[PDB]
Amino acid sequence: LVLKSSLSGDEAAHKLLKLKIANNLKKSVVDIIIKSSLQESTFSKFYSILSERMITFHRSWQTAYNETFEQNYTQDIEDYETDQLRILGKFWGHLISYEFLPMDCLEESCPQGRIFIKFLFQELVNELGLDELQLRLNSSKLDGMFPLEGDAEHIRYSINFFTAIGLGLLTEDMRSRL
Amino acid sequence: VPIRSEYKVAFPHLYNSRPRSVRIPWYNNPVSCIIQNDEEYDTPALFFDPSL
Amino acid sequence: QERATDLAGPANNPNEFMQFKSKEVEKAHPIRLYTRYLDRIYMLFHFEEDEGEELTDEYLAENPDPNFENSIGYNNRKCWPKDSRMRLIRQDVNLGRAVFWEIQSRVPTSLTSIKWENAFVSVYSKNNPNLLFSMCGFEVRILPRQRMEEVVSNDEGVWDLVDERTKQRTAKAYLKVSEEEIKKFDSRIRGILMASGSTTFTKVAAKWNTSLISLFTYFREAIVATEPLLDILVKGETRIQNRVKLGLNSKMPTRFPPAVFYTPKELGGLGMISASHILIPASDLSWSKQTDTGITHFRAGMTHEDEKLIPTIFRYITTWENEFLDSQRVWAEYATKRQEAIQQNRRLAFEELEGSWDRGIPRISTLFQRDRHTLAYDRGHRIRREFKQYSLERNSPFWWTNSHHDGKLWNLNAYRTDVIQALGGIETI
Amino acid sequence: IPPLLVYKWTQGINNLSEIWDVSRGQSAVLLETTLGEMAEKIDFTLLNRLLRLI
Amino acid sequence: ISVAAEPMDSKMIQDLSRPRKLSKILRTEYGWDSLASRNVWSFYNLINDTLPDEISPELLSKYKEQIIQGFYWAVKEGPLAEEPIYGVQYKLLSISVPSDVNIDVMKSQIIPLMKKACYVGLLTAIPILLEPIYEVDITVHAPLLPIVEELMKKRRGSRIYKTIKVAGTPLLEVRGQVPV
Amino acid sequence: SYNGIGLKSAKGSSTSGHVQRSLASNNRRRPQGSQQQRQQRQNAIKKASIETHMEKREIEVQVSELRDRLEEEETLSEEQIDKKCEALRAKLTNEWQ
RNA sequence: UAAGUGAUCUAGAAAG
Ligand SMILES: [Mg+2]
Repeated sequence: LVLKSSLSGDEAAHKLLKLKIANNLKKSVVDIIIKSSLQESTFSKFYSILSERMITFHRSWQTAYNETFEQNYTQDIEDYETDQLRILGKFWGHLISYEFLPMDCLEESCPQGRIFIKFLFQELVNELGLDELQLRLNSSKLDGMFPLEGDAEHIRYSINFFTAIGLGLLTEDMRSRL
Repeated sequence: VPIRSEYKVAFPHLYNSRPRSVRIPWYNNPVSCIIQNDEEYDTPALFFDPSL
Repeated sequence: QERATDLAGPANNPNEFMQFKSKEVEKAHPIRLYTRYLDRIYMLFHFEEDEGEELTDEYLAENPDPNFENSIGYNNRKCWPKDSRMRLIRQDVNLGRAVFWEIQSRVPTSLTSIKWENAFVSVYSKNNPNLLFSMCGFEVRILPRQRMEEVVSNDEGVWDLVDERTKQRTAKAYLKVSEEEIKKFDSRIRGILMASGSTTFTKVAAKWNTSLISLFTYFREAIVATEPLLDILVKGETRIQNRVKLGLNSKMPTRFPPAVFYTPKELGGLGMISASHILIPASDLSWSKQTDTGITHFRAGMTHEDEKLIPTIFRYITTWENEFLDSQRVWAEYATKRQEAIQQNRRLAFEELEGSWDRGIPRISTLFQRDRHTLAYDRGHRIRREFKQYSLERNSPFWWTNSHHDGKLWNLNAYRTDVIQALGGIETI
Repeated sequence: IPPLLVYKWTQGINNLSEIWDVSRGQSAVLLETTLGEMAEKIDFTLLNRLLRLI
Repeated sequence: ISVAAEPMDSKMIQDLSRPRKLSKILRTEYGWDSLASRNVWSFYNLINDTLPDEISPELLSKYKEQIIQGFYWAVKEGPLAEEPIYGVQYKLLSISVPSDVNIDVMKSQIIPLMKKACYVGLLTAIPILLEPIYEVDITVHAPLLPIVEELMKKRRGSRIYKTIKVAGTPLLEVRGQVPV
Repeated sequence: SYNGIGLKSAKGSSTSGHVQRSLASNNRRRPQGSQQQRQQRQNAIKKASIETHMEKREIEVQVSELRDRLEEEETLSEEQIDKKCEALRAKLTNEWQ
């Protein structure tokens, strides 16, 4: 109701904060928000804005968000239909383009999840700018998204995936390993 | 400073620009006045003794 | 002539809107983009420094300016704030004026009157970072993010403008419902209220909904930013409510809990479609009109509530940018599907496209309605609809769209469903 | 649709090449205005002639 | 003209806030500076020396009242904010005086030029704005000191130096510093 | 109106005129500590980047000292002190090339 | 190392 009885995301965020729900229920709240976002036909800036507001507000909310994210890619991602999944990815990208730290945990794991990842990447590209985005990625530890070590043609799959959605540096990586 | 509206009515002619029909407020001393509630007579209770 | 021709393209294969067969050609002339809208033209000139200077000089020659009264009597956009509105630099201001003069010279006054009081000249420069303009009822502030200080989190209302080559969200464009549109809305509300001493509360409510829907469907994204519009909505809604309460000869705030208004007609209520229970953005009106702004301190919104959060129509309307992006996606998808069908030799079924059925502009579903062949010959229809205003007494409030050619651009059954929930559930009601 | 049109226009403005650059003083001027009384001052003779063309 | 810049001693400055030989002696007493510097010195408002090599031979640098007038302007209206200069020395290093001499230009030119030189010196010397600080006295009751502390914390510059106990009374006469 | 922010008047408004201060406001205020990250990144990106006079000063000091000495011990006449001072100056000059 | 305090309009009777 709060989410839907609010013009901008900011207002919604404020309303949520008014409630002052316990550090227990923050995760639940986040989940609910995510669900709501999914429900809407396409990705809205509103939800993202709300998330940002929450995130800035407190470390516990950040933690909750992180937890939610973990839950998603791990166990709740494969349940969603495509459009919804895409929307979710976009939202996550938005969150991660600025507010979140790029911390990401990613042959077997490739159906819905892979497409979600792709969507996220696209979102990031849109927000940032390709080269800049790449640089940012490099800056963080990032072993899951781009594993540096060759590991006997395991990076080939990743490269292929990257190629499927217009991206760079993969080729360079491939060259490096031989 | 955020220039709160608390400060406006305290120094009207200063902090507020174009004040009109504004009366002047008071600006006071502090009231050390101690009343005994335990039925006792002339006691330094709430405060502390001199040095010497 | 030549420029016009270039804009058009060649006759055998003309350009689409704002596209050119080459970049060099586009570069050549000072004018870049044109669009007349219904006798309200929009010209984007892109000058170099040398070019600008010459123009300025010419202007000076025409009309000497020793006291410097060119910034004075210059159409700037009061809706925006003093920092983000067009800055009055003695170069930039002069340049715009010169341009305007040139334009005026180009047409004879006898054929059409291009007045300075009518006109507006925004100028992007090293000193002016906000390319501002009002189109169609929107006030758009295009602010490139390279010029922006800290590239803050994308708000709601802002369209992130995208570079088509690199796919980068390279600029921002902030929206606000132009004051004229707000005024129009207010007028409409007044009309609805006036000449309604009788009317069945429900009829009035319906009218209000229609008005509100028109307002919100037309500028979905662009409402959020404009506070005046929000205020008006709050006021308008309240007025509407009071109309109903006027009928019942009271207006005692307890005797009309939101139940009676927002409850749908299918539980005996009026079934209004509120946009009033929003906590409006308040701000330092000292620093609001002046300089710069941020969303701090919410104002009350409309009523005393029993912690009954009545949902708001806006959250059930897909903001325009999103819609456009969706359209871009699903039309491409549709095309792909068609191609596939062709390859495989089949008629493309409407059950396969289900999923992206009520998604797009025009809504995908405009292809496969059972009366399409005839509407393909109805060309120049939008214009006709627009011009309807001058033929009819009471006009369409949804002139901008048209169901048959576009499909239902909004849907509000979800809202209906949720209002009841907000009001406790059915039992409570 | 008008909002769509507006969006398109915005995109175009963004998508013009070197449009936001201000290194060499590339001054972009957006002029907007009404063609005042454009309906109210058509001559019918001239109009007729114009029509005859099309 | 080339003029240097260096801050005076904090104690010295404080003293200042609260006959050439005599002046020199005083200076020595204050900061234990060199005697040459003392001899050259001639200050206002802060400090102005005339300590090059050739000035003792030269008669151009001699008669420096007019010159010092120019400096006063600089002191009044500094470089950073066009706001007054404080706790600064100004020792001359060299003076570019031409062969041709005219009383109208020589003085007038110096007037701007001196100020400019001063500004340059300031720039060189890692300049910093100095805001003032109010010394504060508050006289809270006993139990409200924490509140006061909190308030102080909330303001940017702030320092509770000592919470003096006002005898025979509840009051905690708390000395403070708060930037104006 | 409180801190320039409340709605001017309760009438007209068609609303309570109540004013919750937002908790997005705080967020907006704060990220110079937590925007901060961006700033840090920027910093990281751009992170890597007279003797004669002194001699003269010394000479002057020496001269002053000499003068003081003269004042202290038998030099009411100027010629003597001046002479000695001159000599000292000469010596100094010799020392510095 | 520091979030989350407060601002809350109204308010019906006659005749037409
Ligand atoms: Mg009558």
